[PDB]
Amino acid sequence: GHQPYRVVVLSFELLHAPATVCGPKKSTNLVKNKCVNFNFNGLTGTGVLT
Amino acid sequence: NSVAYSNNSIAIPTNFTISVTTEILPVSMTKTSVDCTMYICGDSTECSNL
Ligand SMILES: *[C@@H]1O[C@H](CO)[C@@H](O[C@@H]2O[C@H](CO)[C@@H](O)[C@H](O)[C@H]2NC(C)=O)[C@H](O)[C@H]1NC(C)=O
Ligand SMILES: *[C@@H]1O[C@H](CO)[C@@H](O)[C@H](O)[C@H]1NC(C)=O
Repeated sequence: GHQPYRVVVLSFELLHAPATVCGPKKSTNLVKNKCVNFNFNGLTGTGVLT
Repeated sequence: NSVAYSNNSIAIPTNFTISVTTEILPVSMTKTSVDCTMYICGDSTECSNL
C-alpha cells in the first residue's frame, strides 16, 4: 500500500459543440424519404430524413 | 325582504308572464387509445423485449 503508483485521468464532455475526437467508423451516403436507421455522431434512431 | 302575514288577508295575481330559460348538460367525452410499446419504448426493440 505504500509503494508509488501512476495515475492518468481522462475526462469527457458530451456533445454540445461540433464533434472533434472519436474513433474509426466508415460513413455512407445520405438517403432521404425512406424509413431507415441512422447514426449521427453517436446518436441512433429510426425514421425518415427530409 | 319581509312579507306581511295576516290571518284574514290573501294575495292573488292578476297577470302572468311567459319565460324561457336555458340549461346545459354534458353527455359524452373524447374517445382515446394508447399504444404501450410506442409510448414507452419508441423505436427500440430491446426495450420491448424487456
Ligand atoms: C299583462 O302584461 C302584459 C305585458 O306587459 C300587458 O300587455 C302590455 O300592455 C301595455 C299597456 O297597455 C302595452 O303598452 C304593451 O304593448 C302590452 N304588451 C307588452 C308585451 O308589454 C297587459 O296589459 C297586462 N295586463 C293587464 C290586465 O294589466
Ligand atoms: C288574527 O290576528 C290578529 C292580529 O295578529 C290577532 O289579534 C287575532 O288573535 C288573530 N285571530 C283571530 C281569530 O282574529
